Amino acid sequence: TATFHRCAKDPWRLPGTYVVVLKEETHLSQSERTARRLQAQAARRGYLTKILHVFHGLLPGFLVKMSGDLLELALKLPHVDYIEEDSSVFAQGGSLVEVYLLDTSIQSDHREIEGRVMVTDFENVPEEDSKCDSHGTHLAGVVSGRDAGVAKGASMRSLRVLNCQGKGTVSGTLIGLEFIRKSQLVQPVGPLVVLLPLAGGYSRVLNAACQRLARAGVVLVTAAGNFRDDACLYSPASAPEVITVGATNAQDQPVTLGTLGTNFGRCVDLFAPGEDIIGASSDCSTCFVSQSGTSQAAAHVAGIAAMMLSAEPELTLAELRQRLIHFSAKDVINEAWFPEDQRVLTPNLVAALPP
Amino acid sequence: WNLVRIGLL
Amino acid sequence: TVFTSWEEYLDWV
Ligand SMILES: [Ca+2]
Repeated sequence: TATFHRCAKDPWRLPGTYVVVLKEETHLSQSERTARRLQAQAARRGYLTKILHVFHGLLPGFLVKMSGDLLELALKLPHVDYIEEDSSVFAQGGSLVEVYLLDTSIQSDHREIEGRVMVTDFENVPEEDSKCDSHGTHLAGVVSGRDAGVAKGASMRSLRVLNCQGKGTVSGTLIGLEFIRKSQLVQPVGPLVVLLPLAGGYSRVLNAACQRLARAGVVLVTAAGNFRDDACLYSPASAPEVITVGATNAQDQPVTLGTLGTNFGRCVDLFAPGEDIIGASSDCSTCFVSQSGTSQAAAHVAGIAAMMLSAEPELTLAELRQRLIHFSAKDVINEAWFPEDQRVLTPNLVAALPP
Repeated sequence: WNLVRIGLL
Repeated sequence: TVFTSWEEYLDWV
């Protein structure tokens, strides 16, 4: 039977908005019929409701703004798999390959990335509680930047899912992922790499969407998270078929970020450089700045993967994973920085291009 | 340091 | 520290 889920990080919860996920083979007409049913049954009980979005492509279901009072009712609807309360996520060669970036707005005319980044018209961000585009612009530059990029031949498409403070929603991220899959079906191109340099609490729906996208043949790279914690407790970091990237520094140390730092554990696939990373600064068209985080590390791995996929376009996801591991530097990271029980579980791998 | 680390130079 | 050109970053590092 159908279950209800909400973010375990209580300050990250977004009460009043729910993702109703329907069973796997449900098609659009049914999803719409189920949404209209909910509204009608709700209205019968005096409750106002608004359908914000109907999903199809990866997940069948819909986004509804309504009172949580209606959850028991909604969970008895036909075709419902589960319902998840929305919650927040936060900012943390290559020529045949398209790299999608879901992040903040970007400065596309920055000389480092000018002409290699295409701003899609997709935008889904929550209202706030040069600066708006610092995070995305730096990460675009890490992937494909002319002077400081990993994969200079890669072309990028950017979607905006984080606001000016680097905050987005799970629901907004889902709609962004759906938009990527939709665009692909409409106009197929080569291998896709989807970069998700963000993280929220463990999300069943976000992990499921990522898993479906991966099963459909798309490569997903994510930030492990900057909480000095087990990456399995965060999403999309914990989605298994995603490539989850932790951050190391020039001394082969896991990265310290204030009192926190890189996440670790069995959900991390490998590490990459993620401290003191020079890259495009959106302050001016030729400006550069150094930044740190698992976002930057993920961006390195998206660039390596783009180069690898351009060289070997037939690689399956599992084969791409084997290459990333095979080509990594091994056992260079200081394991003593990790909690004692996590040292064996945390792969001692720093990503590298093949020579 | 990062581009050298990943073997780009 | 924001550098206004790539070369300014190169001289710095
Ligand atoms: Ca994985």
